[PDB]
Amino acid sequence: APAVDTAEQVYISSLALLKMLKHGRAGVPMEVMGLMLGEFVDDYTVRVIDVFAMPQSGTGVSVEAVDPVFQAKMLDMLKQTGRPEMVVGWYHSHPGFGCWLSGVDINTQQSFEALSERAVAVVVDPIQSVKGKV
Amino acid sequence: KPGDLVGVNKDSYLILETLPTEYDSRVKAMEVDERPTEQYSDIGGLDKQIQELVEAIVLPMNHKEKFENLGIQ
Repeated sequence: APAVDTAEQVYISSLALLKMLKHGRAGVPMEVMGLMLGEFVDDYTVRVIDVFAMPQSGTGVSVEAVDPVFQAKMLDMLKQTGRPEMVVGWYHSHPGFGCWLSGVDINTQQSFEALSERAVAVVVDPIQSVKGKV
Repeated sequence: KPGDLVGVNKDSYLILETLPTEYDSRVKAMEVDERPTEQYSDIGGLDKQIQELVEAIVLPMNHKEKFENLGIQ
């Protein structure tokens, strides 16, 4: 009877991590966001093949910024390239405090959860990372 | 342009926007105390001082055209 719907440990590839570090680093002190594209297989592994940023937020990681329209637009293109991948989750940077979401950001996070349960939220701190896994 | 209020972005400091010029209402209220008029009929005393003053301010404002023609300040 019960289902799964658990957060599995996220396997981040080498290119995707670099894209997150680079996105954040330019992006801060301004709160910024972008999407994570990958494939999820099994019920243990989600692999984050690639990311790209879907238009960066202003003040807060605003609910205005989450856009199904941009998400839809980008997704059909991928199909034509012959790399169709699904949104595995999304990432955002906070320089405010390490590993923290803003108030606005939790509301924004909920739109992604409705789309897929395996939507994850990654907080990147470029200010406080000098090993870049930290 | 100078004297114009502007919006600056809070997150990263750049000038994002513009806002109306500020004026002051307090100055407008202060203005025009010419009514009631004072004339020289409830203000006075010191006959010579009043005459020189009329010569220095009052007459050159009416008689302005002449000064320009003559070339004299």
